[PDB]
Amino acid sequence: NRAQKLLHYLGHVMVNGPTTPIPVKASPSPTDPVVPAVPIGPPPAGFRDILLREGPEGFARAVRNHPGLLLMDTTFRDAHQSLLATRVRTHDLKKIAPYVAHNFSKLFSMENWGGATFDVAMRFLYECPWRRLQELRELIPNIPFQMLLRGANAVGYTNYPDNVVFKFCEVAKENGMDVFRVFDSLNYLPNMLLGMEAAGSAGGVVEAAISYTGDVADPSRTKYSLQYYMGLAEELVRAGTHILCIKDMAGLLKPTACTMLVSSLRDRFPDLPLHIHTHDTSGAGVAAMLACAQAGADVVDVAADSMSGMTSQPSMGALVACTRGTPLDTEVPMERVFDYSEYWEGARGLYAAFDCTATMKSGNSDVYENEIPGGQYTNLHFQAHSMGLGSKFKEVKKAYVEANQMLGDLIKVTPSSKIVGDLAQFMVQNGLSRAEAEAQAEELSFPRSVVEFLQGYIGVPHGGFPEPFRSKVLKDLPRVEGRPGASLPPLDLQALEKELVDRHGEEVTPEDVLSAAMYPDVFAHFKDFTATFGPLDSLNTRLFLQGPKIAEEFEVELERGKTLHIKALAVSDLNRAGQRQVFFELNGQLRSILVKDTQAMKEMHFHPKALKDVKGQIGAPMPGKVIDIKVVAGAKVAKGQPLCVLSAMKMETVVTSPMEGTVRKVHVTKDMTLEGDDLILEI
Amino acid sequence: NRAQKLLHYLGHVMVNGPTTPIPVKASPSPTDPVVPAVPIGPPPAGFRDILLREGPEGFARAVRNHPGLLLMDTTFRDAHQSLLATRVRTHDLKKIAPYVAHNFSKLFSMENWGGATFDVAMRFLYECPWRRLQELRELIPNIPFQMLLRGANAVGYTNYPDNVVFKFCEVAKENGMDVFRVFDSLNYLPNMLLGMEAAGSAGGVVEAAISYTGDVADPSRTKYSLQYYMGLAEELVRAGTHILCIKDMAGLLKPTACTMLVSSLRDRFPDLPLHIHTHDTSGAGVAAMLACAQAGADVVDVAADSMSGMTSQPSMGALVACTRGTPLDTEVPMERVFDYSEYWEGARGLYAAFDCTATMKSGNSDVYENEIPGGQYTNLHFQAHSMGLGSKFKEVKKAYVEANQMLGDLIKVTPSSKIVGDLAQFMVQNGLSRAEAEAQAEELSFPRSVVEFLQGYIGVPHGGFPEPFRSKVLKDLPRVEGRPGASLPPLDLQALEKELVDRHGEEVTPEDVLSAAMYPDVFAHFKDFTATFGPLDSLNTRLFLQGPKIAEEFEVELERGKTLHIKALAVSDLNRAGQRQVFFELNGQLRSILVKDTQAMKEMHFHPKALKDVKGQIGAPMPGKVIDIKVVAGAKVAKGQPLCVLSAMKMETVVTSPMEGTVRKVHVTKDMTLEGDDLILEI
Amino acid sequence: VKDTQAMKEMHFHPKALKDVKGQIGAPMPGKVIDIKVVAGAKVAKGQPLCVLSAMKMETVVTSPMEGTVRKVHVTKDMTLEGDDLILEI
Ligand SMILES: *C(=O)CCCC[C@@H]1SC[C@@H]2NC(=O)N[C@@H]21
Ligand SMILES: *C(=O)CCCC[C@@H]1SC[C@@H]2NC(=O)N[C@@H]21
Repeated sequence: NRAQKLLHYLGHVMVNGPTTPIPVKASPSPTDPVVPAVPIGPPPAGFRDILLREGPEGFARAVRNHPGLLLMDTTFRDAHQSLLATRVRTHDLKKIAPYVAHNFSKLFSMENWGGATFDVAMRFLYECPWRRLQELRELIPNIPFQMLLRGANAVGYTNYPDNVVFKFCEVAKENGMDVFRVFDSLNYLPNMLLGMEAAGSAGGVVEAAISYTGDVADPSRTKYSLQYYMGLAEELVRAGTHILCIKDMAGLLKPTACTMLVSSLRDRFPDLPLHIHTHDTSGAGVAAMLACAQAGADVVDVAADSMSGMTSQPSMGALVACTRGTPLDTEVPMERVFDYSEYWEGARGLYAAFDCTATMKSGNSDVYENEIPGGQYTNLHFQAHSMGLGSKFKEVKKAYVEANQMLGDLIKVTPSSKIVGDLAQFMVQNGLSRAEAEAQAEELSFPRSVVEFLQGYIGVPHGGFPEPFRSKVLKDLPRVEGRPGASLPPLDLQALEKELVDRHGEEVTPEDVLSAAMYPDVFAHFKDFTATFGPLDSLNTRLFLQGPKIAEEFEVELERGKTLHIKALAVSDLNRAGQRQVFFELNGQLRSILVKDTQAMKEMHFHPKALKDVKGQIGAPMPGKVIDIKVVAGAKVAKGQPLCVLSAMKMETVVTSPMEGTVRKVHVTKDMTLEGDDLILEI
Repeated sequence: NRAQKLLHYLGHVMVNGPTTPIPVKASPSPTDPVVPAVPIGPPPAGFRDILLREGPEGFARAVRNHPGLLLMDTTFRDAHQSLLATRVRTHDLKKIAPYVAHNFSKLFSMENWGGATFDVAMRFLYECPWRRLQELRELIPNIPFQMLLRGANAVGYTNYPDNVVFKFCEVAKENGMDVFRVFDSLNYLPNMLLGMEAAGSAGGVVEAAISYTGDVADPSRTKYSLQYYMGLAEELVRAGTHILCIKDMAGLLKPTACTMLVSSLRDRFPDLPLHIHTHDTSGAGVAAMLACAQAGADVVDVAADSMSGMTSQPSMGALVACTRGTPLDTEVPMERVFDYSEYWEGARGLYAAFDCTATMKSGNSDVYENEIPGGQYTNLHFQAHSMGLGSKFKEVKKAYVEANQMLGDLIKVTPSSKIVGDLAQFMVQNGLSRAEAEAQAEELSFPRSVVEFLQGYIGVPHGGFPEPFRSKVLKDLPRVEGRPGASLPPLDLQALEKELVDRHGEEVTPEDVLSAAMYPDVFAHFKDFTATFGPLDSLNTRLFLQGPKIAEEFEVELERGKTLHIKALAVSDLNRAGQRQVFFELNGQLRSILVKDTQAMKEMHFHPKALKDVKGQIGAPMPGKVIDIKVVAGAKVAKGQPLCVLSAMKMETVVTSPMEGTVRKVHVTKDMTLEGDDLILEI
Repeated sequence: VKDTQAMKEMHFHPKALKDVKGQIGAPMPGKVIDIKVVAGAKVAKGQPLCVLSAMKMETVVTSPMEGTVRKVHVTKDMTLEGDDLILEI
């Protein structure tokens, strides 16, 4: 009963379309991604060998004592979150993972988990994220792995109790995660210290990421000054971080600001490794990374050349070529870069339904005025499409700016940007301005994320909440102040394990109860879907998003040894219950799949009958047209008296009543062409 | 008889499709480009005022004594040649020209003519290029104009005699061109001096552009060394150039090479303005331009942010933002940049049939190994599509590299890149390798551009031709050595004016005879097309490329005052001659257009008859099937003897001959189901 | 079950077979614009025979060796493909 669920999925996708929401109506390309040649044998030695040999402090001293620029690949997580709405599957990553393991041994790390990959992998792709992590950990053994962990937000959207995040880092380090980049939205310091403690006690390398916004080189803006970042970095180094990081999530770091900030961090902490992360939204990413690498940055984040650009990271080939021959040489050969970007061009062609290039064709300097991050940009375009706002995204960006100013000049990264984007979609859908919605603040019903933020369930912003808005929206809802994670009670995780073993099965693991603690309803619907259709992980992307075509024999190997040569021969028409039939040739023998179509129902309405059991139910003895009614609705009549007269083709009849009674209502109007045995009078 | 030609064009585009070749099957977007608000009144003062007030040497001293970086916009010429196969029309440029005139007064110049715009404007767009030049010269009066002129190649593909290029620069300066950027493909010095003399004697500013290739920072490559560029620049300054320029047409300038070359040119010539032109193909354009502006470059080339990126120039917003607050401040406000790029995003949506983003979604570092320029990239993809090679463009790029090495390491820019691309398409279409085609060099038939190059009709490459290849391909064809333009006789231009006035009309101007000297057959076919369908310049792009839709009233104003409200009501089916009929509502009254469909013909073939006038033409008296022939082809028979027997539905007949004669041939085979009165025997 | 109508629809120009050097075919598609040979005489190698034009490209056909021109297989302005025969020789 394994190929039957797969054929049910394939027929359901053929007849009804894909169960994924599709924002751009397009098909996957017929061209396959070209995987290059990989030398057979064990891969080279990398930085994970020195990590497992001498710990995180020796890893930090090795990355600090490396002559030249080090790179981190973000193609597996942040490139397709910025460009393809986080929709790239584990199949296309596993096809290129041995090439990366053989040829990119000199990388610092590789971000391939965390962010929005958790929620999208369970929600839209029907995959387990721990399964992707384990598969790529077997495939790439020589390069350290890196995950993007929020403060007390783990991989969710709100603050969690401490035991859940500690257990989350414990199990993620158990599965294979090496480097943990911990950041917070509002730069709220105890949430950062909590996330750093949870990441450090699990045994992993800690990368304390400071969220950057504004401009430190512009003295006109004084809220997030250079001294603010210097004090934040001083306290984060005082908590025992191993690598400091600057997360510029919108792409706002300019070369002068880069030189100023990295030189301040280098002459304040002379032996601490600096990592810079930026997006190339404004079009100045490679220039900013060259400014950082000359100012004293150690690791910078890149992506493959076909998977970089618009809202993504800077390009790997441009960073390799722009440092060739310099003292900052990365000594990576450019031909391996060419083959890797060749693969990702072929693989990006498969995801044309979620692609950024259907709307945005080049960069945009207006990110200097709306400050939207890139992953949020593509996921926000999808979310605005799925709520009817799919043709008003410029107004969503304008209300984005308005909602940033209205909520008190927040630092927008994931959670806070999700709050500002929810408020922007609310202000677009209800036509409200800034002052127009602050005047009606005590009347309107803001969404759960905005009201939950104004309560303070994610933390406290810099300079405090907007207190007139917080007084007008929150009437008497509880304002839990201080730290949200030090107030909420710990979830009994063995109770949740006991709650989940009696619903799905007995292969429920701690990874599953962490998936259900982070997302209860998404894990429930994911488990129901994978009960119905089974492991759709090992399908290719054209098969997953499009199904097969007629008379084209395709090969599916679900598990080890179990191979299936499947043809799709015909699709019938609809049955009595609105169901179609699909005909397959599975392993050479004919099989049949019955799938419910989803559009051919809910089309019926007509006039009711005249029920014969009651003599006071006067109906039409013959069809035609009501030409005159002789009764007043409310009086009573005798039997034999005329009530209504009807006419048909050369025929006219007068309706008589069979007995007495009070005329309740005249059910028929004037000149209503009714059928036979249809009710004209209730009596 | 003016609206009738327009309606004939609109019906021809509706029924038959557009007469333009369409490489990507897609439609223009229903969204219109959003033109911003323009303040009413005269535009500000720019650099053309100081140009017209004190000449080119005062203009050169004003651009040399400007504190800060100056920008040149390339959105009108080089952006859409790099990205949209030079297909942007004058309508979409005229819609934004007053905004540029009001808001971008501090520009150096604006490249809006030359390059591939001449050939494409006559050939695929049915426009006069002088008409575009005159329209934009009325619309933008405050900014100097810039054109890209080849050496002795004017705006063509081969060397021309001196009088034609001198007359070309004379008439272009007469029409409104201010700055002339003169470059040569092989860096052949007398062609450069000829083009500089023709541009300088007309009265315009001379920008001597050195074509860059390779890497001056890499000492392993020694052919185009730094001293080679220094000697070339020394001789070009010795000929009296006003502004020097570095044309990096493939995007190969790195920041270290930029700093080295611009600092060498600045400490060799301390008062000469330097202009740098680059493409952003590798992804390091903004970094290279910041390196040039800090090294001492005066003007750099940018484009609008939605019209920059992949094979185009660096982005205007990134250059404005990355120099904000520095001593290199451009003092351009970013909001005007946002509105300009907003317009060009809306306008780029209209050209989806020619867009780069259908195949290439991001940059490419492989330009470091194939060295293809960007305008050539998009036009070469179109040319490979129109010769059946549309699905083998990676092989075209591989043979590009092979043909570069095979022809002796050329500098690839326009003419030479057209030669290398023609050779690459030839080697792809005939399966040849490099040594495999050099072994068969004396056998094969190379195209006219390759053989014409090996003769030396464009000039002499650096280090000489490949002499085994030049000996094997050229058997005894004339090798005109020295300068090609000092050998060819001058064209009698009054004779060509007399040749063209007796064919089209009496509104033939010197601009038209220069168009016919540069392109005879393209101007002839263009004049026939504009005789048939008239001035299609004032149509919008959706109307030009797609036609109208049914029951959607569209407004066309061809000329001053003459306005037309046109509806399209119906299209009939085909007539006897294969023609359809289109029904329009022109100005409120019903009109009819008869257009020839182009596919519903050339479908007929069957067996010939048996002609009755000759008694020796024995045919079938009734249909059926030949079941047996009783004659030997070659002998003669008597009348009454059986020849063939035929059978039909319950009927069988024996064929007798009417008279004697020699059986020439048995025209029917065995069991051929033939009709009645169809020939069975010639006799 | 065999359908009975969806067959007997194919015809086009024949190829130029590569095994014989006297089988001169089109190295690139386009349009025959001029033929420089008389059908019946013989030519030397390197002499022009036919000229063809495509999208911004024009090529002159040369013969690889000698031999008698049997027949000019292509007519005037016949838009033919690549590797399609123009001369039997
Ligand atoms: C669900 O659609 C996955 C994406 C949800 C929003 C994601 S979470 C990370 C990015 N930041 C943000 O505010 N939105 C993006
Ligand atoms: C015709 O299709 C116009 C484009 C023809 C080739 C053009 S000319 C300028 C560019 N350089 C080059 O070699 N090809 C492009």
